[PDB]
Amino acid sequence: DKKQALLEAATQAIAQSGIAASTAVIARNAGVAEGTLFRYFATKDELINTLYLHLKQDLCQSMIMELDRSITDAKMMTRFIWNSYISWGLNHPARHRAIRQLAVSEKLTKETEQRADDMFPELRDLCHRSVLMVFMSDEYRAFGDGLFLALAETTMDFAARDPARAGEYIALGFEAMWRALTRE
Amino acid sequence: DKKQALLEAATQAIAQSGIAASTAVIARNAGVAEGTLFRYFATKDELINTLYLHLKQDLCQSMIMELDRSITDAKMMTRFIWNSYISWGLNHPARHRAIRQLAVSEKLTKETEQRADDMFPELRDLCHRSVLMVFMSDEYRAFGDGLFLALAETTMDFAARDPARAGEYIALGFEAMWRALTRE
Ligand SMILES: COc1ccc2cc3[n+](cc2c1OC)CCc1cc2c(cc1-3)OCO2
Ligand SMILES: COc1ccc2cc3[n+](cc2c1OC)CCc1cc2c(cc1-3)OCO2
Repeated sequence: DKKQALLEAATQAIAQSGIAASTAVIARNAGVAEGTLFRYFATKDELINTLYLHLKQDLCQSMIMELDRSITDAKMMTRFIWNSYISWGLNHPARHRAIRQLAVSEKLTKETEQRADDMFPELRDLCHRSVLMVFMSDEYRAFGDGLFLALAETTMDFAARDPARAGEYIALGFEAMWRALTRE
Repeated sequence: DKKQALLEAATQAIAQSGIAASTAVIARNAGVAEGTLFRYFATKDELINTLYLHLKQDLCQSMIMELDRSITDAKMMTRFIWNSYISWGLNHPARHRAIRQLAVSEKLTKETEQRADDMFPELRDLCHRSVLMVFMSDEYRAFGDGLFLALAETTMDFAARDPARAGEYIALGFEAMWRALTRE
């Protein structure tokens, strides 16, 4: 049961300090010895990769469970998914900060990236139809993700601070993201 | 001197933490007692607002010296301002970090903001022409700044980590920002 405590602790630490977060802090907060952290995860980077797959799985599971097959318009379907990402981040502030920091950390392996894209094949294919070509490229994909996550985190933040207008920020946010990242 | 020094530390501290940077840590990092801090600054708040004009000055002062003055195309001029914001951010990481948190802090007085519109009358009139009218409203102005900043900061992160492509990043950042916030 310690693995899960380590994951949850590293989720909290990274959400607060990014990938600079200390393994000693993560281990202690999970109620285990740093030496024990390292027996579950031979390297810090190994912890980073597993954590990312774990969080990505969670987020994906949540978007799949809200996915309405009746929606048939492509942009409308992209909006309902943005909404899900957003309410997911609203329900789990730490998980989203962590995921945002992990996703753009350059410490994710090729196989990790692959194994993550192949979790929700149809959601992956959807996004990829609308996304600007350069944001699909091996050189700039990582940056397109970065742009998407900065936009969703700001939307999350404004929604959380002033909930009376949450749905307005989420909607304005989606419309900003859609013009920024998608093709004509 | 301890007045400016109490602003250096302030910048660092807010760069590390956030608007909640301990007014107590800011003190020793000036070589003074905490009560000395509150002597220069009525409250924590006034310190926030005062530092914000301070960092805004330095940013805008860097941003004014690069102004060509004779450019017509609104997008083109925005592009130089954006280019300037990023350089200043890459050159002064701590400062950008503090200005960034203060801008969305919600603690800046309206008076403080009107002081900012008075520092760079070339941007206020520029936004008054290109920016979606929703993001100029009073309810959504701060959101629209929050989205510009997130997008600028992401472009900066990627530019700093990958200098070989800093120019592509900056260029992709500006165009995503411009589609997100401006008229069609
Ligand atoms: C959790 O990480 C995520 C999660 C969600 C993501 C969703 C998107 N991107 C990265 C992902 C990001 O990458 C890390 C990149 C570009 C993009 C364009 C889009 C879109 C969604 C996305 O909808 C319409 O156009
Ligand atoms: C803090 O200082 C800065 C730095 C520069 C800024 C430039 C802009 N904004 C905030 C400022 C930010 O603070 C809000 C907000 C919105 C905006 C829309 C735009 C734009 C520029 C800006 O060009 C086209 O559409």
